[PDB]
Amino acid sequence: QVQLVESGGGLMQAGGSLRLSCAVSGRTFSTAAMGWFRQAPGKEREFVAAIRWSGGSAYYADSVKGRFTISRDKAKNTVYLQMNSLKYEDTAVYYCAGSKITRSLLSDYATWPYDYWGQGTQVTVSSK
Amino acid sequence: NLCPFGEVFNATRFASVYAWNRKRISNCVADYSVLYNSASFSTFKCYGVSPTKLNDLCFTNVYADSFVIRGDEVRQIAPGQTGKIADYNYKLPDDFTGCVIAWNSNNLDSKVGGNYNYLYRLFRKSNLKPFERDISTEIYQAGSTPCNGVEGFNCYFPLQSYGFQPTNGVGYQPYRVVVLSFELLHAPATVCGP
Ligand SMILES: *[C@@H]1O[C@H](CO)[C@@H](O)[C@H](O)[C@H]1NC(C)=O
Repeated sequence: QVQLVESGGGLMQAGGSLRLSCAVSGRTFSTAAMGWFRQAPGKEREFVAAIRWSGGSAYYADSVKGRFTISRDKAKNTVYLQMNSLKYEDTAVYYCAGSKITRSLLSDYATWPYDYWGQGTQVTVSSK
Repeated sequence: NLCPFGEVFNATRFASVYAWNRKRISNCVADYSVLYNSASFSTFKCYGVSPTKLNDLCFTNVYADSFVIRGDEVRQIAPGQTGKIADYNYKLPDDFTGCVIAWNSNNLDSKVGGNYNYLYRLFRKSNLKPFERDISTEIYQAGSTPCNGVEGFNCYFPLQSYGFQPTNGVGYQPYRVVVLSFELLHAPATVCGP
């Protein structure tokens, strides 16, 4: 029924850029949100960014402010993560996620549950 | 020319309360006994009319408003009540002539893992007037700085999901609500009892 399909990512040098795409089939997220999460080895899966599907307002983890941008194209039913100024500690498996839940405060999407998940995409940040 | 109360009460799909539905009923025979004799209803409260006397009365129009709220909010669907639903979602007039009917819809409207498709308006600049409907999704300015359509500090999306799960307490179970408004104008009274 509902599929979140990630593309992009992989290897990039520190200070460089990557762009993740997540194409949604079988649903639109209307008044709720899509987001990105990441999981590094030994660590809990952590919130990166969320976007209100209808209005496009974004909410970011402090760790990626001024570096990562979440955006979406309604016509393509796709959400994006632009990852600039890459740091070694950005190395992780990145997941796109979709929420069923309309929350008034966009900051709630940092903690409320997501019912839909992409497959996971490895991002690796390398030296020189 | 039996009034289509079935289409209202037995609709597959019900509206979110902020986007409450209205059906105008006219030019038909109303059997109100189908409603007042039903064991299905947890709330059946009439104002300015007696439910058993309804089959004896004639009206110009009947309006049937319908939506879903949580069980502990059904008390707000009453003249003069206050709370998030009466204030920002669905407001009865002080001089209401009609009936408020509700029933537990946990079996249809709750899902394992949650049904979040029913919304309510959480924020609004002022209270609704009676029978006003607001379906806007403008970002709500909670502070002194304009939002310019961007959510953030004191700039909120105005709607929020109910989270209906079948294991919720009755107070947080979904209730389907029908409000019947009885209108008598200077015209032929087109909705009569048998
Ligand atoms: C709704 O359907 C049930 C089951 O068929 C029936 O008992 C009831 O009278 C119907 N309600 C109305 C108002 O017609």
